[PDB]
Amino acid sequence: STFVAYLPDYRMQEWARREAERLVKYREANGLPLMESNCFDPNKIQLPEDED
Amino acid sequence: NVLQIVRDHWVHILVPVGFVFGCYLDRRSDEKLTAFRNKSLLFKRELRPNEEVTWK
Amino acid sequence: MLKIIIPTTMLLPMTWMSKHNMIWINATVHSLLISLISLSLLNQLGENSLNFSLTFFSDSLSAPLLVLTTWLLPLMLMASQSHLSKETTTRKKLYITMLILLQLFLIMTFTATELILFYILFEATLVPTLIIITRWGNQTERLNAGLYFLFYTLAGSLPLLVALVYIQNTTGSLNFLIIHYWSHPLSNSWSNIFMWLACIMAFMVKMPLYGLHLWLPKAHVEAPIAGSMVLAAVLLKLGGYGMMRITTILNPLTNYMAYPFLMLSMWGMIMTSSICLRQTDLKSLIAYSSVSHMALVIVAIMIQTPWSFMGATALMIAHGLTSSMLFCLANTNYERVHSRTMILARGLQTLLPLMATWWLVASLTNLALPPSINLIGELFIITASFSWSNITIILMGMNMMITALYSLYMLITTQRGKYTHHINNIKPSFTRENALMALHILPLLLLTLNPKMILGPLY
Amino acid sequence: PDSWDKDVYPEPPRRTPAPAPQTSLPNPVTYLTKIFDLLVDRPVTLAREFIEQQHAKNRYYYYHREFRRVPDITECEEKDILCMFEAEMQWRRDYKVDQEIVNIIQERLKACQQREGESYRQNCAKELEQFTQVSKAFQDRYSDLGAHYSARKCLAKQKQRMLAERKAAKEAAAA
Amino acid sequence: MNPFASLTLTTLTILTIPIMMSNSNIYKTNLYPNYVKTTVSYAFTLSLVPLLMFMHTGQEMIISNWHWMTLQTVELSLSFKMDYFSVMFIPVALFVTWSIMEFSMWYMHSDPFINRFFKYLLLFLITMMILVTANNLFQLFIGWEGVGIMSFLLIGWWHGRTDANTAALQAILYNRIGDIGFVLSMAWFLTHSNAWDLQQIFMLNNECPNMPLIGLLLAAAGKSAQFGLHPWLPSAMEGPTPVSALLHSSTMVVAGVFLLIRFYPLMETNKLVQTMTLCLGAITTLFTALCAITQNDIKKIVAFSTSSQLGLMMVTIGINQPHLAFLHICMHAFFKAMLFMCSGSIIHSLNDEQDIRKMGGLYKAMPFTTTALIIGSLALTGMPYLTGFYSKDLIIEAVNMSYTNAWALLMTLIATSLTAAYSTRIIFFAFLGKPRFPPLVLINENNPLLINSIKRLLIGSIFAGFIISNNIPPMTVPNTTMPLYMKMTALIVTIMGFMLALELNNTTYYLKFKYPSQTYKFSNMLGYYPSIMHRLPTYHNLSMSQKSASSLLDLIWLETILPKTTSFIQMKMSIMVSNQKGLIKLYFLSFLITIMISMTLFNYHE
Amino acid sequence: AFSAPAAYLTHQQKVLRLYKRALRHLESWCVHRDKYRYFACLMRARFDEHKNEKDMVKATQLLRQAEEEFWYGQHPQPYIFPESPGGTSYERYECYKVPEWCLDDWHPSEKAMYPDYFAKREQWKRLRRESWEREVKQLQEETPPGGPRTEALPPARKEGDLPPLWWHIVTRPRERPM
Ligand SMILES: CCCCCCCCCCCCCCCCCC(=O)OC[C@H](COP(=O)([O-])OCC(O)COP(=O)([O-])OC[C@@H](COC(=O)CCCCCCCCCCCCCCCCC)OC(=O)CCCCCCCCCCCCCCCCC)OC(=O)CCCCCCCCCCCCCCCCC
Ligand SMILES: CCCCCCCCCCCCCCCCC[C@@H](O)O[C@H](CO[C@H](O)CCCCCCCCCCCCCCC)COP(=O)(O)OCC[N+](C)(C)C
Ligand SMILES: CCCCCCCCCCCCCCCCC[C@@H](O)O[C@H](CO[C@H](O)CCCCCCCCCCCCCCC)COP(=O)(O)OCC[N+](C)(C)C
Ligand SMILES: CCCCCCCC/C=C\CCCCCCCC(=O)O[C@H](COC(=O)CCCCCCC/C=C/CCCCCCCC)COP(=O)(O)OCCN
Repeated sequence: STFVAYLPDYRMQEWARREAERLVKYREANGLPLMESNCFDPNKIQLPEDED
Repeated sequence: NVLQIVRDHWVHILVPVGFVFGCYLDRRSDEKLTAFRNKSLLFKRELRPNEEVTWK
Repeated sequence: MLKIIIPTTMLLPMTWMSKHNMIWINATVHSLLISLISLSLLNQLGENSLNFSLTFFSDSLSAPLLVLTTWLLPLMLMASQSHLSKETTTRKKLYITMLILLQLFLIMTFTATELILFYILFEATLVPTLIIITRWGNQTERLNAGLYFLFYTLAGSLPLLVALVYIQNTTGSLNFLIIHYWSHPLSNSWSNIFMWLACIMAFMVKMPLYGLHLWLPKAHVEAPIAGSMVLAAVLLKLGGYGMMRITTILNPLTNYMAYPFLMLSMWGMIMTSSICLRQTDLKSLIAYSSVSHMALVIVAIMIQTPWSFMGATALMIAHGLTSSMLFCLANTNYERVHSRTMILARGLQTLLPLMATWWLVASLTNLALPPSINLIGELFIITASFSWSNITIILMGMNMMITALYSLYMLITTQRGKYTHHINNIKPSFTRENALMALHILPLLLLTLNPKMILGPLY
Repeated sequence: PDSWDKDVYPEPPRRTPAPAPQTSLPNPVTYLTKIFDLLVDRPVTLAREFIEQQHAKNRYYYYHREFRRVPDITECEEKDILCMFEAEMQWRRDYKVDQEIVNIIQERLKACQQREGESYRQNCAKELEQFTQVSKAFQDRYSDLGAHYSARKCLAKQKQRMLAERKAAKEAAAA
Repeated sequence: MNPFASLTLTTLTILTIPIMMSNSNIYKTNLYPNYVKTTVSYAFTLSLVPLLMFMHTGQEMIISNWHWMTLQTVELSLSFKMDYFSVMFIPVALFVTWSIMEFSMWYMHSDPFINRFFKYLLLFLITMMILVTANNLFQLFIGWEGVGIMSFLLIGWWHGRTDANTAALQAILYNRIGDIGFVLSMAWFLTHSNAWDLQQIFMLNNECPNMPLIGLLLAAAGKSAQFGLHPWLPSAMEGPTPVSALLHSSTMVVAGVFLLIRFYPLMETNKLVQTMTLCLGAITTLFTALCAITQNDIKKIVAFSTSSQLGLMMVTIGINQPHLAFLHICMHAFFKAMLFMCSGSIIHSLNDEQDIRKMGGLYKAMPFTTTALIIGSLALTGMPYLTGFYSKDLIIEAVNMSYTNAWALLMTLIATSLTAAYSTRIIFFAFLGKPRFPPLVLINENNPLLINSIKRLLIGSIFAGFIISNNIPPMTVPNTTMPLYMKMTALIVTIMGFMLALELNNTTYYLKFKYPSQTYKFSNMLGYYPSIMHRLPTYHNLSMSQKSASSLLDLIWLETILPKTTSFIQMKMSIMVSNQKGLIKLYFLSFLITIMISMTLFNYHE
Repeated sequence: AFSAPAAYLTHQQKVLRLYKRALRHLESWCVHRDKYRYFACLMRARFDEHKNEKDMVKATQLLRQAEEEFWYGQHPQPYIFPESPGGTSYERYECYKVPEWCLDDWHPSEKAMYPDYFAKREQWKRLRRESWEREVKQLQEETPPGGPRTEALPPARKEGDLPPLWWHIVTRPRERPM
C-alpha cells in the first residue's frame, strides 16, 4: 500500500494542469475564447466538392 | 552441515530464481524492439557526448 | 511480463518437490510474493498501454484484474487447507497444481495481445475448474454442475472462434492494437448482425446474462470453497473484460443490437434479487447475488459510455472481493454444521462474535454502503444509465432496495435470533479463518483511498 | 501565496471593514483570537520555520515536461500506423488539457459563488458566461464519441458539423 | 490563518479519537463511557467558538482540503460547508448528545456491552456531523447512509429480540425507498449541471426543473418519516431509550428537513414542489397527531409527537420559510430529547414498564421528572416565551399570512390543537391520580447523572429560544401587521385542545362502560396502515419471488428451453441412430438406396 | 410452558380461559382501580348467572355468544406484561443466554481462572454421565409399546435415580444471565 500510494504520476495529471494553466493564461491575456469548437483547423480539411 | 538444510531449502529459491530469469528475459525481449529508438517524431533527440543509446 | 509468469510456473516444481508437511506454507508464501511483484503493474500511463512485447501488453483495465487474480490464490490456499487435511500428499499436490495452472492461465489471458491467444487461454481456464468441481466437490450434483458449466461456455464460445477467424481473414490481423487503430464500422446487414451475435454471446454466457445463468447456481454451489471463490471473483470478469475489449470492432451495430440484452439484464437483476429473498440455501443466495450484480456490468458495457466503463471496472473488482469474502464466510459455517440450510444454524453472533463482525462488514459491503467501491461502480453505472434513459432509475432504485433487503435478511437469519439448542459442536473461530476474512476485507477499504487504480483506462 | 498564477485564478481586492466597537462590553472573540494566536498559531509557525530551515539545506528541482508538436490525424494516410499512433497520442494529450481547462473554469465558478455571498446571481455573471462558452466548445468537441473514442471519430464529427454549417450557409445565402 | 477553519475542523476530528482508541486498553475498562462523554463535552465547548464568530461577523467558509478523484471534467473533493446552518446545528447536536450520554451512563448501567453502546452512539454522531457539514452530494450521501446504518445497528440492539430485528429492517426498507430519490437527484444534478458541488448546482440552476426537486422531496420524506413512509419511526422505539432520544427524536429524523433546507435556493423557483411539500407535511402532522391521542405506550406517543413536529417542519419549508424550519429544528431538539429522557427515567423507575395505564401518581413520587416533563410539554405546546414559542408560533403566523392551500392550513391548526391534546394525556395518565403499578415500590430518581443531564436541557428548553432568536441576523421579513384574532390563533387552539382533552380524560373516572367507536379504532390502530401495507405488498412480493421468479421461471421454463430440450433431442437422436439390430440385410439395402440417390441428386448436375 | 398439554380443552377450561381474558381486557378498558373493581364484580355476576345450567348444548351456545361478545368488545391495545410474548421486554435477554456446553471450549488459561467452579462442573458432568442408562431404561420400561401418548415425563421412582431427561431442564442458563 505504501508503494502504491507513492507511485510516480505517469498518468500525467499535474502536467495537464500546468499545460492548461499556461494555455488559459495565454488565451486570457490576448482575448482568445479559451477554446474553439474545431479541434483541427479547416485549412487542411478537404470536404467534398459541394453540397449537391 | 549443509545437508539437512540445502535439501530442504533448495526449493525455497525456485521462485526468486524464476523471477530473476523473467526479468532477464524481459530485457532480452525488449532488446529486439529497438527499431525506432531515438527516431520518434515526439522524442527524436541529439545524443549526449558520452552516451550511445537513449534507452536500452 | 515474464517476471510474473515465470515465478507462477516455478510454483509447480516447488509444490511437487516439497515435503508433505510444507506444501501449504511454501505455496502461500510464494503466492503472496508473486502478488507483491504483480502490484508493480498498477503504474499505468495516461495515453497508451504497456506493450511489453509482441505477445503481451498491459493497460489500466488489465492491471487491477491481474492484481486481483494474483492476490486470490493465497486466499484459496488458506481456505482449502482445512477440508483437505485427510487427503493424500499426491492429491493435495494435484489440487495445488490445478490452482496454479488456473492462475497461470488467467494471468496469460488478461495480458494476451491478440484475440486468438486470448480465446485459447480463456477456454484453457475451463479444464482446471472443471476438474476441481467434479473431483473435489462434496455432493453428487457436482457432475451435473460440471456438465452445465462446460457446455454453456463451449456452446456460447465456439461461434466466437468462428467469428474471430473470419475477422482475421477479412482484416488481416487480430492484434488488439491494430484492430483499435484500424477500426471500421459495420454495415447494417444480416451477416453483420450474426457476426455481432457470435462475438458477444461467448461473453454473455460467462457474465452470465439473465436466462443464460442456469449453470452458475449449480457450479458455484457444488464446487469446493476454492473453486467457488475463483468462479465468483475472477472467472465472471472474463466476460466483462472480453466485451470491453471486443466492442471496438462492433460499433455502430451495438446502438440497436443491445436492446434485448439491456432489457434482459435490467429485468434479470430484479428477478435475481427477488429470488435471493426466498432461498433456503445460503450458498445459492450468494451465487444469485453474483448474477444480480453482473447484470449491471452488462448494462454498463452495453451502453458504451466512459462513465459506464469506469463504473463497470470498479464494480467487477468490488464484486469479486465481496463475493469471495461471502463464500468464505458461508464455508466457515458449513464446516461446522455440515449443511447449507440457512435456518439450521442461527443466532451465531452469541457464539462467534468476530465472525459476526465479519458478516456485518461483508453484508454492508454487498449492499453498496458509501463510500465503498461497490457504491462507486454502481452509482457511476446508474448515472450513465440515467443519461441513457431517465426511466432506468426506477429499476436501479428498486434493485438497490431489494439488494439491501436480502443482504440484511441473510445477516439477520444467520447471526441473530436464538442459537439452535442442539448444535453443540461450534468451536471457536480459528486464527486462519479470521486472517482470511481480514485479508479479504482490508483491500476493499484500502481501495477507497485510491479509487483511480480500479477505474480503468477511461479515467 | 505565489504557488499559483493569480491571473489564472483571479481574486477580488478583499475589502474588509474596520472594527468599530460601539458598546462597552469586551468582545469575547477578540480574547479568544488572541489566545488562539499566542497558543496554537505560534508553535505551528515555529515548527514550520524549522521545517523550512531543514528544507533550505537540500534544494533540488523537478522540471515540467515539454512535448513537441507532431503532425495530427489529418496529415496521416489511411493505413500509416506510425503517424496514426503519434497523432492519436497527441490528440489524447490535447483532450486531457481541454478537460483541465474546463476544471479551471469550474473552480472559478464555485469560488465565485461562495465568495460573493447572497448577491451571487448578479455578482458573477462573467464566470457563468465563461463557463457557458467553455462548456459549449468542449461539448462541440467531445460530446458524443462515447467509449473507444479516437482522433478519427472526432475528425469525422468535425467534418459532419462542417458539412451541416456549409449547407446552412448555402440555404442562408439563397434567401 | 484565522481560527474559524481550524476550530470547525477540530470539533469534528476530535470526535473520532475515542473511535481510534476502541482497540486500546480503555475500551476494556469501565472508564470508556466517561471518556466518550468527556470528549463530546470538550467538542461542544470547542465548537462554541465558531458559533460566536458567526454571531459577530457572519463569517462563513467552504473548506476543500483533500482531493479524492477527478473524473474527466468533474472534481470530487473532501469539501466542508461551514455556513450558518452547520455552525448553528453542530453545538446543539453536541449538547444534546452530551446530555444523552450522561443519561446513558445511568440508564445502560447494567448492560454488559455499554462500551459498545457508547462506541455506536459516537459513530452515529460522527456520521451526523458528516451529513450536516457536507458541501457535495457524495459526502452528504455518505452521511445519509451512515446515519441510516447506525439506526439499523442501534434499533436492533437486543439482537435476540425478533421485533427489534423486524423494526431495524423496516427502517432500512423505508429509508431505501427515499434513497431511490436521492440517487435520482444525484444523477440528474451530475448529467445536467456537471457537478455534485453546492456552489455549481446553485449557479447553473436559476429555474430548476421538477425531477431533481421531486427526488429530494422523496428522499426527505423517506428520512423524515412523512405520511407515505411514516410507520418506521414509531417502530424504531424497539431500541434503548437513549437511542430513541438521540437518533429518532431530535437529530436523525430531521435529516430530510435539513436536506430540503440546504436546497432552498432551488426550491424558491419551483412552486409545484413547494405545494407537494406543503400537502405532505400537513397530512403527516395531522395523521401522526391523530394517532398519538389514543396511544398507551409513552414512547409511541412521543414518537408520534416527533413525527408531527417533522410534518410541521415540512409545512414550514413548503411555504418558502426555510430559516424558520431550521430554527424549529434547533428549538425542538432540546425539549423533545428532554421529554424522552423523562420518559426513560419513568420507565427505569417502574421496572421497564412503558404503559401509561400502569402509571399512577408520580407528581409527588418523582418531583424533578414531573417538573422537567411539565416544562417540556409547555415548550412543546408553544407556551408563550418558552423555547418553542420562538419557532412554532412564528411558523403558524407565517402559514396564516401566506398564499396557502386552505386544507393544509386547517390541518396544521388541528394538529396544533392535537399536540396539546396528546401532551395532556401523558401528564394526566402518567402523573395525576392514584398509583397503578405493582406494590413493590422501586422508584428512585436521586442519581446525579440523571439529574444533571435532565437539568442541562431543562435550562436549554427554558432559555435557548430567547438566547438564539435575539442573536441570529434577520433573514426573514416579519409579519408586522396582523389582526388580533389571528395573532392569537395558536394559543387559542392549544387552550381548546387542553380543555377538550382534559374533559374527555376526566370522563374516564365515571362508573360507565361503553364499547369503542369506529373512529377510536381507526385512530388507535394507526389508521390500519401497518395492518395493510405491512401484510399485502410484502406477501405478494414474497410469493411472486418464489412462485414465479424462483420456481416457474428459473427452475422450470429456463430449464425447459435451453438445456432440457437439447438433452431430450440428443437422447432421442442417439436412440434413433443406435438401435439397429446389426443385420446386414437392412443397411445393405440402405447402401443401395444411398447409391441410387447419389447418382441422380449429385451426379446428373455437377 | 412447564406442563405437557392435553389433547383438547374441556368446557371448564375454555370458560376459565375466557373469564381471565375478559377480565384482563376489561381492566385494560377500565384504567382506574375502583372502576375496574366495580365492572369486574359485574363481570363475575354475569359469569355466575349461568354457572348451574345442566344442559351442555345451551352452555356451549352461551360460550359461543360470549366469545363473539369478547371479540367485538376487545381492546385493540390490551395491556401486556413486559416479559410476555407481546411485551416490550419479551426476548430482550435471549442474546445473553449462552449454553453450558460452551465452557468446554475455553482455553486452559481461561479455566485457570475459576478453578473451584470448574471442579464443581466436572463433578456435575460425572453425575450426568453416571445416570443416563438408568434414565433410558426407565423411559423404555414405563411407556406403552405403541409409543407415548402424552409429552409428560415420569419422575425418579427409586432412591439412586434422577428424573429422566433432566439435564437440559435443570441447566437452563437464566432469565438474567448477565
Ligand atoms: C377557533 C374557532 C374555530 C373553532 C373550532 C371548533 C371549536 C371546538 C369544537 C370542538 C369539537 C369537538 C372536539 C373533540 C372531538 C371529539 C373528541 C372525542 O374524542 O370524542 C370521542 C367520540 C367517541 O369516542 P369513543 O370511541 O367512545 O372512545 C372510547 C374511549 O373513551 C377511549 O378513551 P381513550 O383513553 O383512548 O381516549 C381517547 C382519546 C382519543 O379520542 C378518540 O377516540 C377520537 C379522536 C379523533 C377525533 C379528534 C378530532 C380530530 C379531528 C380531525 C379531522 C380531520 C379530517 C378527517 C377526515 C376523514 C374523512 C374520512 O381522547 C382524546 O384524544 C381527547 C379528545 C380529542 C382532543 C383534541 C380535541 C380538540 C382538537 C379538535 C378540535 C379543535 C378545536 C380548535 C380548532 C382550531 C381550528 C379550527 O368520538 C368523537 O366524538 C369524534 C368523532 C369525530 C370524527 C368522526 C369522523 C367520521 C367517522 C365516520 C365517517 C363516516 C365514514 C363512512 C365510511 C367511509 C369509508 C370510505
Ligand atoms: C482496529 C482499530 C480501528 C480504528 C483505529 C485506526 C487507527 C488510525 C488509522 C486510520 C487512517 C485514516 C485514513 C486517512 C488517510 C491517510 C493516508 C492517505 O493519505 O493515504 C492514501 C493513500 O492510500 C493508498 O493510495 C491506498 C493503496 C491501495 C491498496 C494497496 C494494495 C495492497 C495489496 C492488496 C491486494 C488486493 C487486490 C485487489 C485489486 C487491486 C491517500 O492517497 P493520496 O491522497 O494520493 O496521498 C497524497 C500524498 N502522496 C500522493 C504523496 C502519497
Ligand atoms: C433466454 C435468453 C438467452 C439470450 C437471448 C438473446 C436474444 C438474441 C436476439 C437478438 C435480437 C436481434 C436479432 C435480429 C435483429 C432485428 C430483428 C427484427 O425484429 O428486426 C426487424 C426485421 O424484420 C423482421 O422481423 C425480420 C426478422 C424475422 C425473423 C426473426 C424471427 C425471430 C423471432 C424469435 C427469436 C428467438 C431468439 C432466441 C433463439 C433461441 C427490423 O426490420 P427491418 O428494418 O426491415 O430489417 C433490419 C435488418 N436489416 C438491416 C439487415 C435489413
Ligand atoms: C448457451 C447458448 C448460446 C448459443 C449461442 C449460439 C448463437 C451465436 C450467434 C450466431 C452464431 C453463428 C454466427 C456465425 C459466426 C460468424 C460468421 C460471420 O460473421 O460471417 C457472416 C456469416 O453469417 C452467417 O453465415 C450466419 C449463419 C447463421 C446460421 C446459424 C444460426 C444459429 C442460430 C442463430 C441465433 C442464435 C444467437 C442467439 C441465441 C441465444 C441463445 C438462445 C458473414 O457471411 P459472409 O460469408 O461474409 O457473406 C456475406 C458476404 N457475401
